Amino acid sequence: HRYRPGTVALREIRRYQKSTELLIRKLPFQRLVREIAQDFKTDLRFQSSAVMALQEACEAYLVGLFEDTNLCAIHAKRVTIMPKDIQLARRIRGERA
Amino acid sequence: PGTVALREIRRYQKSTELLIRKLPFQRLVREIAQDFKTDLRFQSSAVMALQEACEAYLVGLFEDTNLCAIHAKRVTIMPKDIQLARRIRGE
Amino acid sequence: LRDNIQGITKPAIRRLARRGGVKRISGLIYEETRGVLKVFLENVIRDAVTYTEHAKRKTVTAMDVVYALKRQGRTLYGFGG
Amino acid sequence: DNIQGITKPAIRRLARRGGVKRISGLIYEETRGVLKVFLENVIRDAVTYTEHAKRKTVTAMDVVYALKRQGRTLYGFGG
Amino acid sequence: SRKESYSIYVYKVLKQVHPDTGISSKAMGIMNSFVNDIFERIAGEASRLAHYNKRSTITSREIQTAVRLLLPGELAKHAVSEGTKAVTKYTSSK
Amino acid sequence: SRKESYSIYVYKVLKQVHPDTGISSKAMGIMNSFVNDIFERIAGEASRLAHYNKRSTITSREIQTAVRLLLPGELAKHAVSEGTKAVTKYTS
Amino acid sequence: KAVSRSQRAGLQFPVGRIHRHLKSRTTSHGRVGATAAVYSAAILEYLTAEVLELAGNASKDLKVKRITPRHLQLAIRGDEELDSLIKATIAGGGVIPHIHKSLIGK
Amino acid sequence: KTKAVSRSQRAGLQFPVGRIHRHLKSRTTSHGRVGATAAVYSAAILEYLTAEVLELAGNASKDLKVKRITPRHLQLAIRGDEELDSLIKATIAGGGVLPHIHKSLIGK
DNA sequence: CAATATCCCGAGTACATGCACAGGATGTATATATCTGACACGTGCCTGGAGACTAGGGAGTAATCCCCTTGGCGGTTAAAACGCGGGGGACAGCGCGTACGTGCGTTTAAGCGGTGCTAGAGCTGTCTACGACCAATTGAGCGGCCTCGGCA
DNA sequence: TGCCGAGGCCGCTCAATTGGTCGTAGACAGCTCTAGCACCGCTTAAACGCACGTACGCGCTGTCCCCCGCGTTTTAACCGCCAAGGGGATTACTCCCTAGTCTCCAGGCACGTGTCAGATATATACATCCTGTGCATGTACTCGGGATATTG
Repeated sequence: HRYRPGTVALREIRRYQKSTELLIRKLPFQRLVREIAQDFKTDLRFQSSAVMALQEACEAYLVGLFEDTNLCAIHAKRVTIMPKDIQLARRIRGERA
Repeated sequence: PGTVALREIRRYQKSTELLIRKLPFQRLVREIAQDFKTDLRFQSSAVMALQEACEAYLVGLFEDTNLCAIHAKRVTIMPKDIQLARRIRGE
Repeated sequence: LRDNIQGITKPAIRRLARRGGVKRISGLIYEETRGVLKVFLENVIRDAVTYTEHAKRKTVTAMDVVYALKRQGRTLYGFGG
Repeated sequence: DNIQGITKPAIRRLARRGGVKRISGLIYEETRGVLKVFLENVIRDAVTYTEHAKRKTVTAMDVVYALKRQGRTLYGFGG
Repeated sequence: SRKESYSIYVYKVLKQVHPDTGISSKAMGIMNSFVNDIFERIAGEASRLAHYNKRSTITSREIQTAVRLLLPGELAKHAVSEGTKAVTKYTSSK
Repeated sequence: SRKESYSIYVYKVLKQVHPDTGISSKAMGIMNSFVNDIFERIAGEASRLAHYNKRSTITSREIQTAVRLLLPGELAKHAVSEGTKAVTKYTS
Repeated sequence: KAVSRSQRAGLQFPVGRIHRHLKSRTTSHGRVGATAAVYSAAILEYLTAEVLELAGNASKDLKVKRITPRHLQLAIRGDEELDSLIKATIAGGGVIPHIHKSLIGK
Repeated sequence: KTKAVSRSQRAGLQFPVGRIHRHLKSRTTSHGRVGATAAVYSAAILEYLTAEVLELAGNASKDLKVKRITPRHLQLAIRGDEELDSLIKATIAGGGVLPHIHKSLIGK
């Protein structure tokens, strides 16, 4: 027994679109915000709840960018997302060009 | 063939005139305000300041709409492109 | 007033389109674009009339429409403010 | 490098919440680009509000005010 | 040291509209923040109608105009009614 | 009664950088709008900065921060390097 | 015996803590007393639309105590609102389910 | 009584330090506008009217005309990479548009 | 039809609510004060309306070929599942910084007195820029010269 | 052998762009306002900012063990190209409506000044609404076992 390609992708939508939990691991994202910070002011410290408000804002941005990206792929007859889709969505919202 | 339509682009991207007829646009703005209050009077510069902002919105939307038609491998713009450009923009 | 949105005549929409950099315009763009322009006018002239009503004026003035635009992220330079 | 710890399956989860079925293998290294620039733009402001007040730890209020400035408000941590 | 929040008033309103119900400590953070945000929009925007007309004093008729710029659709038509009732009760007792 | 505008200082600054050149009246209204838009954005951000830190005054630093938020790039480090000339000369 | 101005308006929210708040956002000039009674009751009245529309949610899930996966799953579902709060993410709130009609099996 | 020397000339600036101080006080500000903070603000206003006029006459020259009509703003304010970020919100009335045909719509 | 999966129901419980309590700091009262702005009243700009004319533009039609769309294809690049690997997530001690208190004194505001920076003028009065006309050049296709390949 | 049609090179001449020269009409820039209202200088009292001290919260850093991410590889269905078929988007043209200009004529009402009372600020005294704290017990959770739903 083995499902059809497609079956498990739609199973995952109905899962991660019902939970509200955080999707990136804590420590790997905590390392990233420190490295981006020390380029602007050396020997910072972060409050434990500051990095959470970064993460909860990032995930909510990424998830919104994908939701607006899929709209492009669907319009362009595909179902697969590809870089050329993100570059369109992100240009109409005025972020990058 | 297909060249005179392209010759118009090079014309209207050089001139900075207003492109909608003035009186027809002015009478539309008087119509749309009546359902907010009866018997406004419009200052002659207010009607101009609407037109200058409208044309600059419409032409920004056609710039952002064309990008969608290119994405679908087309040339021709279609309402489904305007709809996309407004939905993704957040109107 | 009668039906004055029809006064945004088809050629004028083509001029706006031509400025924006588009080659070929399907015949359904005309009736869609009037729909977009009428929705924009409503949402700005409503604010402009509320700025007017606050000041007890009857005449709508250029600063009222400029303040109306300024709050929607659509600032206009050219008429002051 | 620390940005590669935004692992491939994590991008898939984020994408799955957003509703996409099938993901080109080019989207992983491209998406990291948009996350890396987004963090860059709010940490500049958060460290600016920090340096203003002479303290040298970034607080939750600093990242709240940075996010508020750029039109990406969050209710959660202190409005 | 001590901090002021709308934490008690939202609970007091909750018990007016769903008597059996309560609200999490994680959810209070949100409500308190929504209340701050709408307050700061109304108060911050009300200053500008005072500049545009060159008036000194913030006044009911001014706030009434702020909560028909900042509120959409039918939501505005209800808030404008509700606040008018509140003023009419206050000014009948002083 | 008098109406007041920045129209003369933009003209004075034009003759600083292009001594032959001029402005049409319609193209003056643009500068006379732009220059007061950037006034308001600095005043508004400097005001909030004082409030967040529960100060009453607005010293130089309450503005240098508002410029270092509000300007996008090289313009921030230039404008900060330009304004610190002005106050350094003034305080002599 | 002191009264409270909240009772004269008929409001649950603090009419005199507002007023003192507005008096700190005010150019260099004062604020009419009849502003606090139309400032409040146009902040209450969003509560009893933000809370209140959770009738359609908390009670429907057979669970007591409003929590952050609600408000979301409502404030971004009713649509006279939404416009008031577009500018805000809800922490720990997730998103409403969808799936677009071309991704589901045909 | 030793004449007067305007705060502009003391600072080294062509923008009006006095006028701006009286504008900042009675803006939506808190109750104490220090005088050194109207000099670090005439400066970081005049600096744009250099950095944005400098390049604009820089293009009126190229079209071989003396007086800077309105489109010559647009062709800088929405062409320099930093100005395009500072002025996102601005429509320049009668300013026209920056000319461009999409590279895929030209034939051959 | 078989199988993996989601759905559903009851047990046992580590913890977060919703309450009661002490008490403190700010909302409220009672009285005095002054200046903002509501109300009345002109003067004057200009928003509006109706006429006539010229001519730019829009409307409607006819012919056509450019494009959009559907179908069928050969291939690579993803999804699924398994097996294996490393690194996230759960645990006490130091001392560095945010936070609060006390104090000095830098500096802004408020009143007053004097005059020059600045803004409504004139119809200024030139002199840029706007139409209006002109000449060169490139570009392309068609109508005239000369050698050769396939056919009698 | 031969024959003689098909094929490969040079000027005419119409149509875009580009750069060039003329001339008549507003709209910039320069004075003179000059009258005038704000910036400036000189007193002063006082609010608030800046800078020590030091108390103790909480952010950084070292220790152990599981989920999760990494690596494989088969194969399936999707992205991709391409070729063909229809009609709808364009083009060119004639007839037509009405935008644009100038012109006269009225009267709404924007605009600014003059009065004076209604309104809110500020003080002092004071009492009761809210904050921080410590507390029992009910809700919402995590788990295990079986029923229903749905995929292949």
